[PDB]
Amino acid sequence: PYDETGAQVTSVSSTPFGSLIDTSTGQQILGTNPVLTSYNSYTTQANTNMQ
Amino acid sequence: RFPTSGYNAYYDSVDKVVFVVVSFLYPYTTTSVNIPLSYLSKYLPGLLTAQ
Repeated sequence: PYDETGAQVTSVSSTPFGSLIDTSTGQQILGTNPVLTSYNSYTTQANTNMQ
Repeated sequence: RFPTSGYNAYYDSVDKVVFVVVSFLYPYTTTSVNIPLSYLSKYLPGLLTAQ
């Protein structure tokens, strides 16, 4: 599979969730946004707060 | 007026404004000083996302 700069890379580099840019703000998402911590603790988070 | 040679000019693409810093009061009046990004980010949050 191709990558940026037209180079074929043998391994995939994941795009970090925290590096995504908000559409309604124009800025990268924070490190303390609730969904990020929810993803980082999904087991306990969904077990406790049922969200 | 700002000079056309030796001047400083900056542009923020998130706050999408052209800004320039000028030193007036003591001590820095005629001597250039370095303005940290984190403290200038207080008056312009966009500098935190896009340099």
